[PDB]
Amino acid sequence: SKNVVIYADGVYDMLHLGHMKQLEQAKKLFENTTLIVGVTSDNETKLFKGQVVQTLEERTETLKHIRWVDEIISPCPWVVTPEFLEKYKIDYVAHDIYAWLKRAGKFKATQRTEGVSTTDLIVRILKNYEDY
Amino acid sequence: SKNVVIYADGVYDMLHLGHMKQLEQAKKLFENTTLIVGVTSDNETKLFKGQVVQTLEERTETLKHIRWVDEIISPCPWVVTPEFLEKYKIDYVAHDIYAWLKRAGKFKATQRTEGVSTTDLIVRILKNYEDY
Repeated sequence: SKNVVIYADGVYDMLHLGHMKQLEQAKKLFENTTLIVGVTSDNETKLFKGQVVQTLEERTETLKHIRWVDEIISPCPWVVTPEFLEKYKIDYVAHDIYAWLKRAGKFKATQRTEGVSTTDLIVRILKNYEDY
Repeated sequence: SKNVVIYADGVYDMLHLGHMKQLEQAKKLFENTTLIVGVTSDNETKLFKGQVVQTLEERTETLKHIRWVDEIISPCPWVVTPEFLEKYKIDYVAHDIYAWLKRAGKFKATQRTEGVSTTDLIVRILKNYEDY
């Protein structure tokens, strides 16, 4: 069957197994896909979500090494709009309000895997060190 | 031209842009390659190199998401030997003594990128916090 275009977006700061599992599950929504990934800009993330460690350039250069990623939009828009889907010919949006997306049948949800973040790893490192 | 088999190995703890740049450069040594990656076992790393954060299973599950990786040997042997190259039909070994490898024309060196590690990121996080 013919090729389906998928779009996911996020910050992808300090990329870990949780991000990649999501990207993987987006990519495999259908047997034949193109996964476009959008990366949020520095100023906008800092304004609405909060603190970002790596720059756009870093966060993007890392995402390029994930096999599931076919295309990166960098920076992506912070609000996805119907015009934006029309331009890049996007069939579905993988996320986890964004209500117009469902009404149009273009919403596919994916899951987060907790406990595999990069911060969690640092926590484990620290627990080599008894408090007393 | 025909397909060349490449083998790189390491610990791949807390995988970052430095690891992936090396893997990328291994993969692109020739126009047509298969990159096999070997991941060192927990007990052996702890015995000879030192402290490992993530287990083999974690370190391997992460490496699977890198597009340049065609095959993973997990766990790999800690000493690569001529027999091991014969078994998996390995043409070159990407590393950075291992002297027999050069004498046989099977040594190709790759470079590390400093300053992009996962520990370095945590250092940057901490520098939001003045000492006084």
